[PDB]
Amino acid sequence: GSGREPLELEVAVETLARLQQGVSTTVAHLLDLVGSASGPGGWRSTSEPQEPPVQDLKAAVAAVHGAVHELLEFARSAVSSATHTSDRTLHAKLSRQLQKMEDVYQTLVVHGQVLDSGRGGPGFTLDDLDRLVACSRAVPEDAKQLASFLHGNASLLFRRTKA
Repeated sequence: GSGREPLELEVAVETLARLQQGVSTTVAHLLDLVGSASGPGGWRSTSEPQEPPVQDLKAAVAAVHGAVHELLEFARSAVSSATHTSDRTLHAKLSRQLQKMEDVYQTLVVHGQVLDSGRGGPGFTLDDLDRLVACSRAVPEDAKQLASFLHGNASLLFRRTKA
């Protein structure tokens, strides 16, 4: 049965390949938007001169994170249905890097959710963005490396027979 149809390595490789482009493409936007933050714009603008273009920043950070979650889901779908008593280090190596991504991905959401709003008057300063742009580069770099671990065990995540 299984209402959902099985996934093949080619589909997993094809669908996952889109995530690497959408992730590398989305992260590029974060740096492209930072260029616009070259200056506060205008001469004087009360405290926290920056604030109006926050929606543009909130949209890019949420968009880049959205593609990563798809990687967590895509990697998760491949990790599932994965069984093989003969092998086990791959799951340990993949689970170690995948679970680390899970813990690291939720840590940025809280740090990122803070940039969205703050109980105090001011939310964050441009300085925090230098750290956010820094963490944003860490998540996608790991997405590419995790893709390599999926390949070393892709044969088990899906099947792939030997010719």
